[PDB]
This record gives sequence, C-alpha cells and structure tokens, in this order.
Amino acid sequence: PADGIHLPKRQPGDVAALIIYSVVFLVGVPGNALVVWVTAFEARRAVNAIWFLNLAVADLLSCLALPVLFTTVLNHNYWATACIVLPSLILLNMYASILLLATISADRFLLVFKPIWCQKVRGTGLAWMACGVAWVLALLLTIPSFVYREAYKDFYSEHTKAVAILRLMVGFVLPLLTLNICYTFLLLRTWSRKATRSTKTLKVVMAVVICFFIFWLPYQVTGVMIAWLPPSSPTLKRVEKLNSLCVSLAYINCCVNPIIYVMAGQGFHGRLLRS
Amino acid sequence: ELDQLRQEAEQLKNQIRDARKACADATLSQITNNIDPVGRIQMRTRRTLRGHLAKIYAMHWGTDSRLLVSASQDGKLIIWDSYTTNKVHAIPLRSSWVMTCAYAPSGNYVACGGLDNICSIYNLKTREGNVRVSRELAGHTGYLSCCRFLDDNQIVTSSGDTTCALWDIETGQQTTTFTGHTGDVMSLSLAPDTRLFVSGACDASAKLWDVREGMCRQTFTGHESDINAICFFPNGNAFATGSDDATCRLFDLRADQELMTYSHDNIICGITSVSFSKSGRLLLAGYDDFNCNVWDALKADRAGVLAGHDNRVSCLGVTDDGMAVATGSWDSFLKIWN
Amino acid sequence: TLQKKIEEIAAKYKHSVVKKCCYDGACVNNDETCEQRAARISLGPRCIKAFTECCVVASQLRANISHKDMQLGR
Amino acid sequence: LSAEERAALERSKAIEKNLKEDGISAAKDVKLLLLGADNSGKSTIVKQMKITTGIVETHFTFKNLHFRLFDVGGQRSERKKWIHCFEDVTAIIFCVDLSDMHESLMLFDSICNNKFFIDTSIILFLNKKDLFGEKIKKSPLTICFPEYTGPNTYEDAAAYIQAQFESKNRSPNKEIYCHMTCATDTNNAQVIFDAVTDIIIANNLRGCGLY
Amino acid sequence: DVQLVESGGGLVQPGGSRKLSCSASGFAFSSFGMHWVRQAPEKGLEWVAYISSGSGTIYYADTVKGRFTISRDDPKNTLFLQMTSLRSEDTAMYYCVRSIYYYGSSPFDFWGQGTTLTVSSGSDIVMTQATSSVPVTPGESVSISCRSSKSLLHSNGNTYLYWFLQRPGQSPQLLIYRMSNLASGVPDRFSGSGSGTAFTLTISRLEAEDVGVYYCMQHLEYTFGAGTKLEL
Amino acid sequence: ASIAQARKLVEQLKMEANIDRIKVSKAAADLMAYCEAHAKEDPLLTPVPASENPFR
Repeated sequence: PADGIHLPKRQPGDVAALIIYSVVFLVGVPGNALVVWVTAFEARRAVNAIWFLNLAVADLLSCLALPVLFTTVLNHNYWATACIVLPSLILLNMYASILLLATISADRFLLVFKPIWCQKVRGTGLAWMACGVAWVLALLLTIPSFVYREAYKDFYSEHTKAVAILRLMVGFVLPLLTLNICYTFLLLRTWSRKATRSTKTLKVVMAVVICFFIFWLPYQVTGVMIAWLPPSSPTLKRVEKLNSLCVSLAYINCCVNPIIYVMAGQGFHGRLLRS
Repeated sequence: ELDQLRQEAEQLKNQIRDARKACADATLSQITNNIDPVGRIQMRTRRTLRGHLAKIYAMHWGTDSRLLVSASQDGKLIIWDSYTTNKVHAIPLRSSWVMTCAYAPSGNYVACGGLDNICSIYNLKTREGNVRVSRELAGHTGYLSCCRFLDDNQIVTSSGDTTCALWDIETGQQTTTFTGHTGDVMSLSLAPDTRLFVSGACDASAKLWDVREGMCRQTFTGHESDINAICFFPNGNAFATGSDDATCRLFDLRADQELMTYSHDNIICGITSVSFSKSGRLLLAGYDDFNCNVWDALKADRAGVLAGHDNRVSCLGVTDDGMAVATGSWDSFLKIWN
Repeated sequence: TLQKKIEEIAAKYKHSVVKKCCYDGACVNNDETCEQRAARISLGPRCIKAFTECCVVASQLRANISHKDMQLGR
Repeated sequence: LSAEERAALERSKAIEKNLKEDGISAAKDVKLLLLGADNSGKSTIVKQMKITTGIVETHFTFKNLHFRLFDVGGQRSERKKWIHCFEDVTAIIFCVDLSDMHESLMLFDSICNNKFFIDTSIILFLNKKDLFGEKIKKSPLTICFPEYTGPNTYEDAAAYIQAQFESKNRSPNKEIYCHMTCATDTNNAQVIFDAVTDIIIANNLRGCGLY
Repeated sequence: DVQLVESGGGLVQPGGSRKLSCSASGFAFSSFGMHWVRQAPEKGLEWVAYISSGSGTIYYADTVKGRFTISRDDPKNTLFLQMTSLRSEDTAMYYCVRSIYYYGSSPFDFWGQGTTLTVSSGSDIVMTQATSSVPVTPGESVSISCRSSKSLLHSNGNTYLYWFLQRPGQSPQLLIYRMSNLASGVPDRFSGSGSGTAFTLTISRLEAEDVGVYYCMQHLEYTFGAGTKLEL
Repeated sequence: ASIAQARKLVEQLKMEANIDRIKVSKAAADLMAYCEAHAKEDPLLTPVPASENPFR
C-alpha cells in the first residue's frame, strides 16, 4: 500500500525566517558573550554596569535557547517532557530583557532629574534590587506558559484568552510609554542647560526607542490577534502563515540590544584587552 | 667685585670639566661588548592586590621581604602581606594628600608625608593594639617628596623647598640640614652603607651628600629635565636616575661622571621610578606609557616589557633579596611580578 | 473517544480496503481540509465514500479538543 | 589547607568591608579647588561663604552637598609638580581682583590650558567690583590695556576684561561660569551650586552611556 | 596601662545559673578577640570558649559546649559568659585573656586576675609533659620539655607551640610564642627550641623570679599540658 | 649682599674639585665583576624553578 496519498507538509515563504534565526545566533552569541564578559563581576563595583549585566545575561540565555526554535520550525512543529518548560524559559528571557531595559531607562531618567540622588543615595544594592523586581514581574507574566503547556495527538505519530491582554499590556505597552516619556523628558532637560547638551544623546535614544517599537510591534499585534480570535476563522490564515516570521523578528531587537551598548559608551575595547 | 669670584667659579667649572673628561679613557658601552646578554625576559602578574580605590602614589618593601606599604589619594595608608593578599593594618591619615612612604628596617615604624609639609611617623607595636602617631615632624616649607629610615631613631627626608634634612625622631628637631640645590628635590635614596645618600632635583642636577658632616661632596648634571627618581646600584659604587626626558642615566661615584644612557626612539614620556635588581644586572623603570620596562644595565637594551596597567605607574620596588618586584599605578592596583 | 467512534463507524465497511480508507480519513492534516484532499484518493468510489465521512467527522470532533497548538516560541 | 590564621583572614575581610564602607561615605562629597593670586579675593570669598603651613581645606555644607574647598595657594614651590595631585576635582573656583592683571591672566592661561585640567570646568569670580567703581572713576583702564577702545564705563570695562579672560580658552569642550563677587554673598553660593549641578549631570550622563 | 578584670564569682547552687562578665580598659577592645580559660585548684589550665573580633565566630570545648555561652559588648568594652547547669567539675578560677591574630602578632599576651567559682555537692590532640617538678638552684641552667600526639608543624613553615608561666599567687604570663619568638618584656634569657613533635623550653642563668609552673600549649586547631613545677 | 652665598658656592665647587678621580675603565670593570659575581644569586636574572618560588 501507499500508506498515504499526500505529501507530509509544505514550506511557506515566512518559513525562510530560519535565515534571520541563524544570523541572530551567530552574531549575538559571540557579541553578547564578549559584552557580558566586559561588564562581568570583574568590572563590577560600579552601578552603571549592573543593568547591562542583567540585560546581557537575559539576551545570552535567550540566544542559547534559540536553537530549539531553529530546529522546531524545520521539523514540522514536532515537539520529550522538556518541551513543556523550554517555551516558558524562552519567553521569560525576552520579557526579562524588556523589563530590564525599561528599568534601565527609568533609572537613567531619575539620575538626570535628581542629580543629588545619583551620588547621595544610589548604590549597587539598589540596582540589584531593581533588576530582581524586574525579573520577578517577568516570572509573574510567564506563569501561564508554566500552567497551560501540553502536547498530544492521535492517528499521527510522527508529530505531537484574557491572559493575552495582560501579557500584551504589561509586557509591551506600559514599557513603551515609560521608555518614550523618560527619554523625551531627559532630552528636554539636557538640551535646556546648554552645558550638558549634545547631539549624541539623540543619536542613541532615538535609535533605541525606534528599534524597540518597530521590532516589538508585529510580534505583539500577531500574538494578540491569534489568541483573541479562537474561532479558527479563515481570516486567521494570513497571520498564521506569518506567525513564524513575526515571532522570529523580535530576536533581531534582542540581538541588537548589546550593539547599541558596545558602540556608544567610550570604547570598552581597553577593558576587554586589559582583562 | 662679584665678577672676579664669578670668573674664578667659571674657571673652576672649566678645569673640573677638563679633569672629568680626562678620566674617560674608554667607555662601558664598548667594554661590555665582550659579555653575552641576559636574553629576553618575561614575567607574569603573580598577584593583583586591589585594596585601594583611588590613585595609589607610593610604596615601599619591608625588610622581611613579605610586607608592603602603600599610600593613596583616598587617605588610607594600608600595609599588606604580599604572600597571601591579606590586609593587616589600615591606618587612617590626618590628610589625604600623600606623596611618599617608608617602612623602617626593623618593621616597628612606618612613615608618611605629603603636601601638609609635616612628616608623621606611625608606630606599629603599640601595646594598645592599634597604630598611633608617634611624632609629627615639622620645619619644612615645601611638600615632602621622599622619606627613608636609617634606623628606628633617625629619618631622612627630601622636600619641595630645595633642602633635605635628617631628623632625630626622639626629639622632633632637624638635627642636620643639607642645602645647595637650585630647584626642589623630587626623590631621595640612601646607600646600603647608610653613610651617604643622593637626591635629585628639578634643575637636572643630582648630587651626593654625607649624613654626618652635611657637606655636598659631588655633583652630576647629565640630564636635560627634572630628576624624578634615583636608586643606588646594590654595591654602593653607582646609581641610576630617572628623568622627565624618556632617558635613564647611570652615574659612577668614583669616576664622578656619566657612564651610559638608556633610551629608545619610540618613547618620549617621563620616568617615574627606577630600581636595580639584587644582582645589579637588571634595571627596572616606570613609564607614563601605562607600562614598565626593564633594561640590561650593562648593555642598554630593552630586554623585556612589563605592561599590564590601565594607568601610568607611580611607584616601584624590588625586595631586599630579589625574589620579586612590585609596582603600582594610578589604576589603584599593585602587581607582583616573577 | 475519537478512536472509539472512528472504529465504530469503520466497522460498517464491507472490506479491509474500506476500513483502511476510513482509517486514512481519521488522520487529521492541517495543510488542507479533507474534502478536496479526498479527490486524490486513487481508488474506487466506495473508498471515497468511506473516506469523506470519516475525515469530516474526525476533523469536526478534533476541532474543539483542549487548547490550541500555539506556542512555537510565543 | 588553612591553618588557624583563619582569624587573620576574617580580620582582613573585616578591614576590607570597613574600607569600602568608609570610601562609599567619603565619595558623597564634592571636591573644589580654590585658586588665585595672593590677596586676590580668596580670603574674601571664603569669609563670605560664612565658613597647615601648606595646603588648607575649607569645608562647608549647602543644599545637602558637602563642599570640600581646597586652597593650594599657600604653598610656594614648582606648581607644575604638585598641580597633578589635584586631578579629578569637579571644578576650579578661580578668582581675580579687578582693582589690581597681566600676570593673573598668564596664570589663568596656564591653569586652563594644562594637560590634566583639559576636561574640568572653571568658575571665574570677578572680585572687588564695588571699589572698582572708584578705580575706574579715578583712573582710565587704558593704562592697563592700551589696545582697548571705546568708552571708559563700568559695564563695558567689566565685559571687556571678562572677554579677555574667556578668550584664552583653547578648547570648546569646557564651560566657563563667570560671575561678580559683589562682596555680599548668599548668591555666589547658588552660582557655584549651579555649576556643580551641571558638572554632576554631565559626568553622570557621560558615564551612563549617553556620551 | 592595660587592665582586664572580671566579676561574678562566689558560690553557686548545683544545677543553677550564673552570669560572669569581663571588663577591659586601656586598649581598643573591638579589634581584639577574647578567650575564657579556667584553672582547677588541683590541675592545669583548661580552655573553655572563644569569640573573634566583631563576634563573627565562636567556639566551645566539647565538654562545656551547650551548658555555656559567650558574647561581647564592644561599646561597653565588656565580655559576657553565661553559665547554666553548673556541676562539680566546673569549680575553678576563670581568667579573661587577650588575643590578636595577624602576621607577626603574639596571641595570649595578657591575662586578667580571675574570679573564683565553686559549687557544692548534689581530633583532640593531647599534650604530655615529662615530670611534675624538678629541683633547681639560682645561677644554674635547666631544660623543660613537652610533647604532642600530632606534629604541630604546619605546611606554611610555622609551628604553633606556646609556653606560659604561672607564678604562685599570680596570673599566667606569655613567655614563648610560635616556639621561638620571645614575648614583649620577657627577659632575653628565655628561649625555646624543637621540631616536629618534640619541643623543649630552655633557661640559663636562672633567677628566683623564675620559680613557678610552666604550662605547655598548642594552638594548631580547634589544649594545655599538665604543667611542671620549678622548686628552688 | 649676594656675595656671601657666591663665596660659599665657589668654595663648594673648589672643594669638590680637589676630590680624586679614577679611569672609567676600572669602574666599568668593577661593575662587570659584581654583576658576574652575583648573577647566579638573582632569581630575576636567572629564573627560579617553580618549586622554590613562594609566589607561584
């Protein structure tokens, strides 16, 4: 017997996102490794390194978890009890990156409108407390992946709602507003004094905010649409065929986050060479 | 009237230059060519001591070849057990603007000095269990630049007012004063005999004193720039000087003239410290290039490099037995090399 | 329960070929709905008539079982 | 394997902790270097700020900041040697006497153009502004500055001398906060505080990665 | 001067409790550790408890652990030991002793006067000493020895022997520490020697001021010899 | 008057001039002899084996 009349599966255009997955891997992993080593505990005892340390660790874990996505997208969505916990961690890492970046921006805003506090009251313990709070809130956002993960199928053997609004809001919308408000206020202050004013502050903040917005918008919009229409309507076909690219391209932002850090602050090449 | 004795002094300099030149029958640079060089020398940072947090300035090895003393802009004079990185004392200074330090040969005393013009002597073996100010010597009118101990009772110092003095610690008075420099003296070093010492001044002249008569017994003028560090050759017959002209020079006390000069075309920054090794074959020096360089004292070749600091070095010293060399920089770290 | 009603309806088939066709029908595939994929069955009309009903009932029953597949890194 | 020197090891750790706790407390203060020619208003400004043979360290607190105000002018030696010791001071409180200039200008040129102070800002207190009126009324400034042109009036004289001080800056990367002393206080403290706030913001924003 | 004094002696009912305290003056107490040691009326010294500077660490003797506890109050320059469930074995004088640990420092350099305490009826490396007493006359020389069950030499090059002198009617005093170094103020005519497990203290030109009992001590790890007497 | 210090300094120069002198060749020979007599005792000039080094 033929055992089957039709081919196993197709391979839509969006599926090509494996190329950007591979690029994110091979670029970020070495680059983030060097970034994290430059800002490691051997470069600690300075508050300004702690936030970037947390962000680099989050990106490093996310990129090291990327290969399960790189293999799953080609293995025709085949899920092995590990497949219940890996998605939760791979979501946790990127939400931790988002929240750590938001808290970094918040502290960088506070250190500008409160110049007394940046040397009188601030310290490394406060930075660790802030990043711990960010990680805790990220875990609280990622618990649904812990509870609702499952995998089952039959007659095949080769393969095996309101929470979405909370996810979207707390993970993307409030961070976006705090980022843009903090950087606009910081710019309005720094250009007002005419002594600390410079154009490079634009050349970093207007890059970071635009990159964050443009790379996280499609992921969140597709994630909310796919969950918000459980009815399996044919309208979902386009977004279903684009979901792979939409979930992939957030890794572009995740990878580029250390790129802004490395070519903005001094050179830091000297610190790596000395160490 | 004064012109007659001025011409007499001019004739004195002419005749002394003639006599000094007459002694130059040969040169060390050509005699040394018969012997082989020491070869390429390399070393690794066996320890990185990082107690301080701001701009270490000066340091000194103890006689026991184990204990270090260091002082920094932070105002903490803290002494270290080099074998095992441990702190053993932290002495809070009355003023943070230090520029030099010294450890007494018996280990009972450590001396500190700075811009406050006063030299403070700290006692270490007090029965109370904590360090205390034994004396505060005063009388200078310029910043202290170097302190050294002849013994537990007599300290010699060099200051920013173009004079050097020897203090009787138990009485707090300048028992003997050495004078005659035109600029201020930047550093001081005393021979192993403890009978005679040299000091260098910003007028490029480095000269020899004796500690009992107080007379200036010899004067050398090889450099073009301010003297910044001096150290004797271990046998007491010669000493080398560091200057802010990228060149280190070695003078002989009996020939009373310059013998050799160390320099290389690619270095233009100033010297900050100089010290021979136990055998006298190796001369170590500090530079503003964020690194340390070592010369074969008898070949004038850059036999090795000791880079590894993020900021310019400001102090250097080998142990009395030659087992190791330590150096410190404004990066607030002390490195130990072997 | 899926396999239960699939087998109970396949048992009505007169021959092993027709039961095999029904067992094929129960194999849910998301690339295309079973109604047109039935047209590629290179067999007699009886196999198609035992394939289409099984495939439509299987798909309709499977369409509401538990949560969506989702995830895939989401 | 450690012997019973574990007590020495824990004592070393305690010393390290105490040193860190003292350093973190000491780092809260802002360091100023106060400089100028002899009698050139240093005593006046420190006295009106309402708060040993070499350096002297005036100390006062304002707006939750402790100002360490060092006066290095007491020492008399080679300036180029000890000047490097005062690196990393947040600002220079420079002051000149208007009633007295051709060597104070040279000293200011030397200080502002020094290798080490390339990045640090300068506050420039013009002093003796009160009796400068009597000075300008009694004698023309042209005897001081022959190249001057225009009217012999108080405001233009002050502006011209301030411009002469300002023009000797070689690099646009540093600000120069000039202000009058007015021998009345309670205002110049706000000026130095504003300069210190600008410097703190600039340093923090540069270190955090915006520069 | 330096003073260590203690209080809280007298008599105790069996199984009761008593607080004993130590008072210090003349030195920076917070920089020093403190030990509590005791002396039975018919036996040698025995160690009880220890706390380091800043109360970071604490140790007890296995035979006294639990029943006793110690702590110090730096601002008052006072040391406290709390005793519970006292029994006949606990009757002894208790000495408050000084200590400090850093390279070149000499522990156990000063001893208090001690308080008497009495009660009515109701890995442990051992040190050995050759004899209870030997006769001697002034002007002669005599050698004292003690031995250890384990080698007191350590891989770092040191050996942790100590020698203590207790004159009659007085508190002990440190004579030799690290087996070769003389304590401050000790006459130069004392000197120790030895290696491995056999150690010997030596005295020459002996004087009547040296009449007393010598206690051999070790300090290698977490004990005292039986003591030997000198008779004129 | 400055004549006093001028006399003092010129006296210093003439006194220091009367000191004896030696040929530089013999001084260089002395330095060479000391260096080659203590080269074996210096662990920087002759790298010490790791078994004896305390820092290693």
